Amino acid sequence: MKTFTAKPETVKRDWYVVDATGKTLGRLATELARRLRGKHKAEYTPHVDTGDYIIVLNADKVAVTGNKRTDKVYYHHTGHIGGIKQATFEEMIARRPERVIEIAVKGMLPKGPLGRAMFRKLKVYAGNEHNHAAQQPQVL
Amino acid sequence: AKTIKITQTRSAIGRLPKHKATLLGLGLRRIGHTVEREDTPAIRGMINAVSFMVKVEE
Amino acid sequence: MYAVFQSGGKQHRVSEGQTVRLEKLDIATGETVEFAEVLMIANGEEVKIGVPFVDGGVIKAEVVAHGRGEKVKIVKFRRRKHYRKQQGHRQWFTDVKITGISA
Amino acid sequence: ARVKRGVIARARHKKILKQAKGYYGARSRVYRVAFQAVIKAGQYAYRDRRQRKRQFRQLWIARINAAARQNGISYSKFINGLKKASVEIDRKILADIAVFDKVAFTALVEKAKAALA
RNA sequence: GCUGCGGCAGCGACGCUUAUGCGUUGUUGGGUAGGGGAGCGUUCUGUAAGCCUGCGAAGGUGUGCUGUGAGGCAUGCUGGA
RNA sequence: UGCGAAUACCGGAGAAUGUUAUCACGGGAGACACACGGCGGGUGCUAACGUCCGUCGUGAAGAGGGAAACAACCCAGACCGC
Repeated sequence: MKTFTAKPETVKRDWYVVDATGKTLGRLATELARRLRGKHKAEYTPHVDTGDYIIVLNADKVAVTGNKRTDKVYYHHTGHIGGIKQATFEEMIARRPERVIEIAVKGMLPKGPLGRAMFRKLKVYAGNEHNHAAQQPQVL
Repeated sequence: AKTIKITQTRSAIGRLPKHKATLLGLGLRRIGHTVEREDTPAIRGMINAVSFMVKVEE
Repeated sequence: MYAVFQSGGKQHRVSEGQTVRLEKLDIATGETVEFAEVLMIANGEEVKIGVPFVDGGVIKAEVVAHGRGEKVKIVKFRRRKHYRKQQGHRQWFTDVKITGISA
Repeated sequence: ARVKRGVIARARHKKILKQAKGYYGARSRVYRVAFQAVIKAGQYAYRDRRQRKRQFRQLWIARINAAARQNGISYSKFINGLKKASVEIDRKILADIAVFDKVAFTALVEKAKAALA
């Protein structure tokens, strides 16, 4: 018959907990981006709706390799003309890891709709274990 | 010599005059197409222009 | 037991499944002649003995059923440049069914 | 001495106008659609069916690369093990074994892992 | 692109069969101007006070089968010659 | 220019290969705005998606893959279906 496993509409979701307190920073994104798609996954034919479910912790412990601790363009221009452009170096932004840096995965995903389905939907935080505002249940 | 059994190299239309030397000459059409010619000196002449070009393997 | 083979495309994933395929040759009509496939068998693959090969001893084939070898399908498929249009065309096959006994 | 085009006139427009989907606005209601759109459909169709053979292959390997590697040896090494055989070569497509016969598949990764010289 | 499998058409061959033709095979089949070659369909004339029709024609609209395509047919409904 | 290639061109034999591809005569043509890339050059500033010759290839009249997206560059030339 037509081979292609269907799209059970994001059938299963395996929960996980990275550490981010590591030393890989930017390298980690890939195995973080591959995961929310169909990396470790075999069946659940990607391309179509899908994903997984992992979560970041502190993450505040990153340095990148070279002097990237001091670079990284970063600007979040707005629909304001009048000459805006908000450039802030990485360390300048690392003061409060928000929608960026830890969120380096967004630029690594299919982008637009559906990819957008995974997006921040992995949670980030910046303090590891304490009062996990996130779902405490099953994780690895 | 070395001409007995030669399969075309791998190239569409790009040459200028060598095509007569091969496809229109030797008798090769489409890549991979192999031809087996005799094993006398006279033939080496064709493969020479297309030395590293064509593929004669064994 | 599972099934497996090529012949005009590796179409042999399903077990018995009775799925279309290709065509005999001289003619199609039904009935049969009892044509065993070949030991492309995944060892049949199906039991406590799923095997990497498929090769799990000599001779292992299923007999072809020859359910219904007819029909077609029609697909327009027409190209056109800016000055022409081959738009007008059609090429199909009948893919004989075949139910296939057991492995 | 009568063209009286009316006679096939209708049949032709009606023919292409027969785009069930309706598509959108003028794309059904107006004859304008036909050679503009009904024609595009023929074009977009012409290439997709044949270009599709690979789009699935890209998926087939996308999952094999995602299934076989989890249990040692990447897709790059996999087919290489598999590559060595006298009869052992059953292609992909059915390669989706990772979805129904996992045991088979993982029993097939050894056919390659242990196979790789 | 090449290979595998099926199918279409032209030409050379092969197997025969033998007006001929079909199965195997080698090969050729991108294409504007343009050349050549085949065809569909429409109005009107012959074949036609023959054949189809009010136990429903042409026309309009749906559907199903069919041809490589132009189109072909069968039929639901409308329809009123 | 007291020397001088490659090489293109000329004619002679020879094997093989290519569904006479060669030539002549006759019916119908279209076509004389070409553009880019490589090599050899006039020009121009070894400027120009410049301009004028030569030659080869592509586009024109080629779809597909490739250089993010790029008619001309690279690869490869689309009878149909899988």
